[PDB]
Amino acid sequence: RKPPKGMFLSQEDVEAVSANATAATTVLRQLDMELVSVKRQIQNIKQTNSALKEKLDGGIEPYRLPEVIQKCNARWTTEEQLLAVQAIRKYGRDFQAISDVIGNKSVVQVKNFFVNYRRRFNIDEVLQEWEAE
Amino acid sequence: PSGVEGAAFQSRLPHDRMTSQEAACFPDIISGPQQTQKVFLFIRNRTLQLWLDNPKIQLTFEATLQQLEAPYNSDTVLVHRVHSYLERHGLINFGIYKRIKPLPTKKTGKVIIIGSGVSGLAAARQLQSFGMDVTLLEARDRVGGRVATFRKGNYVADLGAMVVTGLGGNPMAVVSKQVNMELAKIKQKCPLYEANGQAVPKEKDEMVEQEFNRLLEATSYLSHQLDFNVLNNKPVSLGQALEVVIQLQEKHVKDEQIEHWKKIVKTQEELKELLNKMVNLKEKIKELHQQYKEASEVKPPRDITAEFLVKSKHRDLTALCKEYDELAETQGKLEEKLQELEANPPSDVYLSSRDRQILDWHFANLEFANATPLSTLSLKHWDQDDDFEFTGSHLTVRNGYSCVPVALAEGLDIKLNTAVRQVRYTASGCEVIAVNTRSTSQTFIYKCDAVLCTLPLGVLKQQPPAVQFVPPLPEWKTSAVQRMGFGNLNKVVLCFDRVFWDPSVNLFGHVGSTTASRGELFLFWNLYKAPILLALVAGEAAGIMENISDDVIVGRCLAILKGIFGSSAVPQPKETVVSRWRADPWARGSYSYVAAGSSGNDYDLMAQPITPGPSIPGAPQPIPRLFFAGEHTIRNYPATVHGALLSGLREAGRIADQFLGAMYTL
Amino acid sequence: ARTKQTAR
Ligand SMILES: Cc1cc2c(cc1C)N(C[C@H](O)[C@H](O)[C@H](O)COP(=O)(O)OP(=O)(O)OC[C@H]1O[C@@H](n3cnc4c(N)ncnc43)[C@H](O)[C@@H]1O)c1[nH]c(=O)[nH]c(=O)c1N2C=O
Repeated sequence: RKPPKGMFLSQEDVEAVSANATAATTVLRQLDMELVSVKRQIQNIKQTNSALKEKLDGGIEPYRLPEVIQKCNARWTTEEQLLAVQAIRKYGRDFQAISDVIGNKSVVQVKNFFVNYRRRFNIDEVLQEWEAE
Repeated sequence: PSGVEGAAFQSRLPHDRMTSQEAACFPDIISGPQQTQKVFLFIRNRTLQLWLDNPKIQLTFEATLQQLEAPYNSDTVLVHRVHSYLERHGLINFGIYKRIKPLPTKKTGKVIIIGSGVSGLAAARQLQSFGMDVTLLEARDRVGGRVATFRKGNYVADLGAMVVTGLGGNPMAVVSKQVNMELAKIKQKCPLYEANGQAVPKEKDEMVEQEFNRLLEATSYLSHQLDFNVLNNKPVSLGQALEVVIQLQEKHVKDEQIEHWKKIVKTQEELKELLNKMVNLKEKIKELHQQYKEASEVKPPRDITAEFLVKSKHRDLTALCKEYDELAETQGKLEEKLQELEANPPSDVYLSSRDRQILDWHFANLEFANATPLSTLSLKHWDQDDDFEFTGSHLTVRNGYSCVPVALAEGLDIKLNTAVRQVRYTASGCEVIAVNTRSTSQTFIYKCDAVLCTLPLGVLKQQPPAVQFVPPLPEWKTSAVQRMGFGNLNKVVLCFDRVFWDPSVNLFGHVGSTTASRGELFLFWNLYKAPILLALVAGEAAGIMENISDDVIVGRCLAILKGIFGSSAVPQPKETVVSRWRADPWARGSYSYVAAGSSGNDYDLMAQPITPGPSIPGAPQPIPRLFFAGEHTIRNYPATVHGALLSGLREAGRIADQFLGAMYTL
Repeated sequence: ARTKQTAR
């Protein structure tokens, strides 16, 4: 009611090996040449992927900068404010990056800062301009 | 089984059920109350048990009733009807056995039997047992037909059939008790040796057999579940179904490899695409870091746009640095998913040259079993009789299987060197014209009521006809004759004078250089007390080796032997005999098979007897005058010695019913 | 026909 385990005998295969005497040799040959094409194809990407692995030696270890270990403060120095307003113009609503630039303000009091100083610093005009890019 | 149920089984009979051929003799019982049937079955069954318990002496009606018990021994007519039914169809009182009631003074009827092959002698003894006049015409100068034993000095070896394929339900079991013949069990262990001369290792040996067994089953799947039985209007042979199975599996290996390698290119394209994002990330980092170093050069105290552009670049560069590490970590995972795939590739090939060379040997054996290349066996039917197998170990005869036919011939009328050459069967009787083989001029005429024909299917097949049938056999017969298969298989008997093989091993095989010679000397037997090795030539090798002189065949045999046993340990043989069954005029082949396009229902057509036309037009349709027995006429048991014997028993029953009358069907 | 030298 089912073939012995490991035997592969489906209707569709079997016509295709008996359409003519030659057919059985043919289908096997196509799989051989077809298998060879993948093997040729691999060793290109294996080579090309070996080229790119060399262009990436050293990694980026020379291009790294140390970590800013900076306790988050509460009050807003006038530079911290002015850093911010430029951050909004260059970043939009990406609060984390804006909270990185400033460094001692976390992401909530970024959000809070947009609230309280929205009129005072003419924010939305900045955002309008930031969207324009 | 034991008890009376064992007697039924040992007679190839269901104990709990009543056979087609009991129904025809006992229609009153078949349509009767289910209780009378059971009566009958026990009334029967019991009787066979008494016969089997002591088959060396006649089982008379009186004795049977005497040992039957109430309530069974009441309806004496039923016991008469049963004991007559059995005796007549040779389920009891057949074989040798001392006769309680010696034969009638006057015989009735006259039957000529063509061939004292085993079927021939079986009918003959039975017909003679039944008060008839029997004469056997044998073209050979010896009896036994395909049962041929070679005896020289103390050397003994069958060139013919040499195995008893199990005593469970074997009538030969009865004969063994009757004719004492030394039966030796055959230790099934068989080790193969390649042409190089070195034993195949057990791991490969077990690995190969299982594939062959699995492959066979596969064909069955094709035949019965996928209706693979026609192809370009022709019938599929087992050989065709084997190639297409092997082919589909080879294909599937290639299918697996393509899936595995495609998985590789799927990852390599992801990896190659991932690298591109990492170069183009690094160069973005390269560029920014410059801008940061440059922007950092403006020295504090700087105005806050310049201060933004220092801190601003630092977030961007770090931002791209955390990217590049996630990318070089996705790299990490995919760079090991790639050595996983290299670590676990699929199987190289379905089968290598060494494998197919051992799998040839398993096909050789199958060709030996069927005496024919597998390209001829019908896919659907080659194993139709593979259900009536006898149980038990297979066995050989240590004293020559020739003793059985010789025992049967005792007290029968046999004309040796008598080649029947024309059979004339008429409404009023038959005459058989036979000549003398020694001198062909001498001509003989034999007149008779019926003629029983145990001519091998090979002799029956021959063009031009070895034997003329006048009137000709009807098309329904002759066409059954062309459809069936008569195969070939030959043996070489190696007669040495030292014992140099593993004595504890009965049989061991040689593996062929090539598919085309897979049958060529592929297997040997140490069956005999004397130092005798015996070697088989089956499959396509069979018919070809008949064109080669003994000394060449013997030379090749020794070479295979030397390579396996050491070139010094293998003496010259003292006597050598090679068989040519296909060449043999009285056989024209070895035994039969179910050729592609035939069926077990040809074997039935072969048994149907021929009733000739009326002598004078308007005369009533007569008696059937010509009947047929022998290995190729019994459907459930062809190509064996027991099968031929049962057909003999069959016809003696059928003959007697037609000419002596059936007085057990009231 | 069928298969010899076995007890199946
Ligand atoms: C090499 C070999 C091995 C094995 C087996 C068989 C073989 C070959 N066979 C089959 C039987 O030999 C055969 O079916 C049976 O003998 C038929 O036995 P059968 O059905 O009687 O056929 P026959 O040839 O014995 O009877 C035909 C007779 O007819 C005679 N004859 C022919 N033409 C004639 C004419 N014109 N005039 C007069 N007489 C004529 C001929 O000489 C012969 O005596 C086995 N059987 C079994 O049980 N175990 C076995 O191991 C084996 N064996 C191996 O495996």
